[PDB]
Amino acid sequence: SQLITQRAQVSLLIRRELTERAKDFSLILDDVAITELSFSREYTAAVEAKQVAQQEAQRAQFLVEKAKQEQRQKI
Amino acid sequence: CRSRPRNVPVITGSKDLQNVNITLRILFRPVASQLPRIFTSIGEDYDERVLPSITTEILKSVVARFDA
Repeated sequence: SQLITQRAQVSLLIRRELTERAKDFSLILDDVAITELSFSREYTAAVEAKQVAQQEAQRAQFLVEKAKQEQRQKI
Repeated sequence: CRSRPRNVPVITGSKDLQNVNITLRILFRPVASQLPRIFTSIGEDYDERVLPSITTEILKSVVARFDA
């Protein structure tokens, strides 16, 4: 998770480490990119399922409120 | 020495770990006087090599501190 978020300094450290490991091959370097960081499926599905429960039980609260209108209409 | 654009997508992680897809648009150009050195150190195709590193790293950096 922090490999995602703190990727700024993760990339900085990886840059330093590869610069120190790669200076031995008679080549000169200027810049290096770390672009992507992905995970298989479950993180996004779980996030969206949590939002599913959030808005779905908001819908349940509105079913509940129509049940209130029911109390009275049916009174 | 004319100008040239670039774009960089990033699957960054917002503070709450929401993996947010965010793309950044970045322009550039090479300085006239120091075109010699920019060519010694990289070559003819200098920009393609350098453009996206800083951008992706910094989209991650910024969005990590900021919520979805």
